[PDB]
Amino acid sequence: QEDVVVTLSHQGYVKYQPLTDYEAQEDFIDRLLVANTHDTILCFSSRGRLYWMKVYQLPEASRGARGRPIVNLLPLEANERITAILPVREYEEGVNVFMATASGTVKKTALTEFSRPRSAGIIAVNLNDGDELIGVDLTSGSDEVMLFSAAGKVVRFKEDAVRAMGRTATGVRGIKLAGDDKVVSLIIPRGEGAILTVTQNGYGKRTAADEYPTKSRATQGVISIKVTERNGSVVGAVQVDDCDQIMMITDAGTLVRTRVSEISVVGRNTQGVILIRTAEDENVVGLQRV
Repeated sequence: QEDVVVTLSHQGYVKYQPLTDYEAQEDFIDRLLVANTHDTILCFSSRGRLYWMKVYQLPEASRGARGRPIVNLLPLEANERITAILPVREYEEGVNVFMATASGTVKKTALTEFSRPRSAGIIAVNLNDGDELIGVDLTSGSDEVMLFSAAGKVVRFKEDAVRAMGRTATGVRGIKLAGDDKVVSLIIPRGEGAILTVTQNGYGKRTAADEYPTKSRATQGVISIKVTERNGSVVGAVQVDDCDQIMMITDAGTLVRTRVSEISVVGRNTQGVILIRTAEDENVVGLQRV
């Protein structure tokens, strides 16, 4: 079973809705989740903290309705955004939480290490100044990990390469980042869906997942897309199936939805095609799979 849909918007309004009613009848859905009313959600923030919430503590609101600001439900600091929401019925055994920071560190902790909530939240990974927790997902012990950087680099390695650490551990380096570069996306590749990447000035592309070679961790990585001044930096990458849609938002509030099947499937050593035509000082700031 899975009863309701949890949504967290780009502006930080959170709500839930029974999914039957969610199926029937600016701001975009930044995280979507499916769970029971009495499931727990682990809310991981950009500051590297973790909060526990019962789904029923969220507002039940219709799909037109706005929801409640999550800053009013969690003890969030200034500019502390929710970067992951993970649903847990039972802290399933043999399942890992994998985390990735902008500075290229990664961390793997068993799900069960989070079975004891603290209402003030905990530190899920200690961060330095300016470093951010940019990705969290669940792995099974036998998954691969892909880290995507702003400069068009990607590293792909088996999750075995990261020793399962304790809840307090500081984490190891997942990718070697040159100079200004930062990790922007984490992907646990599953299935045959292609990798879609988009840049700041609206270029992007699909590349078959099997064309991303499995390297070792803590290397410099290979190229995922050629980043130029025309291109702009990589904003994000997601795995999509051919019937999926993506949504992109610029810092000018322009929202574009696009069916993935219309985006060309090319190699890693390209600049991409235009997915959204940005103005001169407009930059893509958000990518999300629908």
